[PDB]
Amino acid sequence: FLPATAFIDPEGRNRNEVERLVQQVVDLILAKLTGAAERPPMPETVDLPGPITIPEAAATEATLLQAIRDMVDGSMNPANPGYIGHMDPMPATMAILGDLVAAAVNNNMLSLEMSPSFSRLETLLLRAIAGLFGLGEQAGGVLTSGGSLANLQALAVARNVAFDSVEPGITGLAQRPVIFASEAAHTSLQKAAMLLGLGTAAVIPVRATADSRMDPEDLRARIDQARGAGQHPFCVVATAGTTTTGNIDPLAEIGAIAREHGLWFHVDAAYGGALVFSERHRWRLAGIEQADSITFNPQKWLYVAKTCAMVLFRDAGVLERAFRIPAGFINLGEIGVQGTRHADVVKLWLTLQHIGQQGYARLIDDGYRLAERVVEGVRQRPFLRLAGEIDTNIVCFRGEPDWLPAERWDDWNAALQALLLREGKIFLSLPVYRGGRWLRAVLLNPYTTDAVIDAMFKQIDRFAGRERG
Amino acid sequence: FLPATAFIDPEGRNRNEVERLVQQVVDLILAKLTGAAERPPMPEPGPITIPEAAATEATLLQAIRDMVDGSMNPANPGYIGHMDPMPATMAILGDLVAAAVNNNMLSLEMSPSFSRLETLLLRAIAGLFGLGEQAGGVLTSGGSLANLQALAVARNVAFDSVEPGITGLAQRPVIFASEAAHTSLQKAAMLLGLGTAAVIPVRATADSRMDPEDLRARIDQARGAGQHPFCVVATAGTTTTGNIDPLAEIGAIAREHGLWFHVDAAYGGALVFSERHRWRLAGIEQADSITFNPQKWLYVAKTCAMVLFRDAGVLERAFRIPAFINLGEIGVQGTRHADVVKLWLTLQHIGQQGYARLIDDGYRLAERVVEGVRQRPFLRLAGEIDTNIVCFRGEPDWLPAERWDDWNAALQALLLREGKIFLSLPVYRGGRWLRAVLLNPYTTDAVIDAMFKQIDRFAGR
Ligand SMILES: [Cl-]
Ligand SMILES: [Cl-]
Ligand SMILES: [Cl-]
Repeated sequence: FLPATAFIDPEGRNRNEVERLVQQVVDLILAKLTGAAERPPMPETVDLPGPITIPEAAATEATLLQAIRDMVDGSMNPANPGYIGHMDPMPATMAILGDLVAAAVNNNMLSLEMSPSFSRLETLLLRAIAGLFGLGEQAGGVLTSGGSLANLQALAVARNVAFDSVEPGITGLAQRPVIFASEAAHTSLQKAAMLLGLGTAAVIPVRATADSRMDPEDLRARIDQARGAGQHPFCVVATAGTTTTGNIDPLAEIGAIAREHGLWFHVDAAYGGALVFSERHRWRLAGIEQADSITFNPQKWLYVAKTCAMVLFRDAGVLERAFRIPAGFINLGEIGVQGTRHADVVKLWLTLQHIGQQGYARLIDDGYRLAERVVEGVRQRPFLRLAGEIDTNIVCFRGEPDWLPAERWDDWNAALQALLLREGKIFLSLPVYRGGRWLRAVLLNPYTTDAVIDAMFKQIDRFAGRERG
Repeated sequence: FLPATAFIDPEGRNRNEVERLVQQVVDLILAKLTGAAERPPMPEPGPITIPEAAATEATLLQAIRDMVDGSMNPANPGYIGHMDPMPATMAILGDLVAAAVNNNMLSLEMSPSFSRLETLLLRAIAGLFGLGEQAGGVLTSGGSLANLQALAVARNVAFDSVEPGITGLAQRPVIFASEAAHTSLQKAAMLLGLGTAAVIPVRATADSRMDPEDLRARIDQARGAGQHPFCVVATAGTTTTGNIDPLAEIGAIAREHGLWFHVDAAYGGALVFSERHRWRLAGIEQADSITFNPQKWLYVAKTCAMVLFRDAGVLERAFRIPAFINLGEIGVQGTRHADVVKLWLTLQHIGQQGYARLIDDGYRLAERVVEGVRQRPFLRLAGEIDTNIVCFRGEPDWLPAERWDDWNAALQALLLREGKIFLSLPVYRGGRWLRAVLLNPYTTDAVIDAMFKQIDRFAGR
């Protein structure tokens, strides 16, 4: 037996039933999103669900709607204006609808024939985005399900170019291939190094400054040291928007050092790459136009529903030469880590069009303005300290109250994070950084106002007043 | 500037405007899907500019219309060529729900309902495969990534490579797989630093099933050639012909030689939902890892795929990098779309009874194609069929063999152009073959009978 609405009949025979079911789900979702501020940024404690059994018989539409209601009510809620803790934003309206459209036609990015109206669009759109990064006329890339895959693919190509490893692999080598990255760079570099057969220890950390920016003098020292240890450097990764503090490495200096030493220059701009849409702020990315490859994630600061990420190459032909396996448009499955892929280009393209470059410029500038308000508040309070200068709309800071022993500060900041969430409905993350627990604000929600930040500080001050501070 | 409906205001202030925009898209999609048979199975640009100023809602709706009209259309009952099905209704709705709450499978904190659900659900599915009480796995964006992760683990267990990597080995690590296995194995071998040449092909039979004798043999030969075997991959539903390797025999050989046993059940894994057909997978229960893709024969909108391990702990031991488990720590991806929502809602809506029905109807339709091919001397089967996939071709005796590829290509083009029936045309055994994948639940006997009528008319000219 099959339920009457298990599939949509292509000759209309269950139209009314399908329309009714779809409408109930759409109405539920619209009620939950237009009323998202009625739910806290994080859900009430879970209740530990028990073993799952796959049912024999079809579930009723009533059961399915209750399931959806429960999954929404139990989910994280970045649409709450007090959600200010992670690089996970509320989705653009056209990103929600773009996924509805993509799931409905259910095409496959594996090949042109399986995605005739999406494949060429993706290739053309990513050439246009590469132009915004200034990479030049040979540039292009592919969409990937997440920035970790984009980093994996960039590093795979860097490895394959340096060691000609597509067919014979790298097991024959007598010196260990190594890459350099900031001590503040993302752990997907180590995951990638493991996957690529380099091992996690192949990612050599470079000292970051007090402002969490890679130190070019230490990069030189580490490169010299690796060669002296008989290692084989092949890539430098600069990070444009570090995860914890949102800082941007000095891309032009790092790139110049990579080029002097013949190393592939990869820029992980997962977060900070969005600045290419801001006339006012994109100078921070100066030097990125010379990258050999760039990772960029519209699912972070371009508000595209997860996942949406890409890897761009200054010479797209490199994917043919040093990636694609042995056998004018190239089937995208041949030149990505994935074969079959969801049509993320639909939500990306609809969202880019709906918001426009000028809309992102507004979002980004307002993000900076809110971050600056947080910085101001932190600076004026002796008991709160910044992790360092900020380069994006992210502020990492913590209490260092001089009336408590330093040994107690982690507990203090943890208790503060919990109180802000439980009583203020304001969510900050609490990363481990420099051996301690720090608070972290990521000012992404378009509906977070100055008043939310003011309310945060009022609660922080009241908490700080408890133990005689 | 930002248009008023760019986001949904969480305090309700743009509700009417957002509702109207969403309803326009929903109405368009419903019209195109309930009228999908009005579009053929396959459809009939210059540079792209990212606009400075927001596009109008008119422009956006026209873009959606054009994208849909220009898309491949597996919902047409004549679409019978690929393992790409029309999606289940709840899978479409499940992705609407997933995108709306926009949670992140990277960590429990960022997906507090969805993470535990995924873990528990994949334990239940591992149960259907008979993998035992330590089994578990992760959802992955596609079966290629599932295969990559299984082979990464296999490599890491054999060579202790998480931290030091695999450079400086005296012997080349190698993987055995059928000559008919999926090319994601070669892509994975390349990514893993093993090289595409590390995938050693094993002979397949006339029915495109791995030959165990050839395997046992290849293993002996590789050790003789200084190579270091560490994994055997059996395929349960090969891509071109849909055949299933003899899993029990392949597995016995892998265990005799201490090799990781991976089963790529991307397509044929769905048989665990059929009491009538799951005997075909006998032996899969002993696998160290399984790849399975609900996005194929369980009708879940792409992507939806998983890798299962008989011992889930192996992911902590031989995958997770040095400092409930946050899922990002034990998958190739970090951040991931919440595929579990579409999977769970679809499984609940259709049920195992529903899939048992869909699967046996696929077999019945495939058997009708098989009978049609047997009755015609000019049409030849590739071999026996194991799943609802039939690969066949014209070998007309009144035509020189060097003209058969063109004859089959012309037939495929004609079936599509005049019949609105889509078969794929793979290269197989160095020639062009037709390939039927009988997945659309609305494909009927009448469609198959119509294809054969058209084939006969083509053959009589
Ligand atoms: Cl300070
Ligand atoms: Cl996805
Ligand atoms: Cl035959």
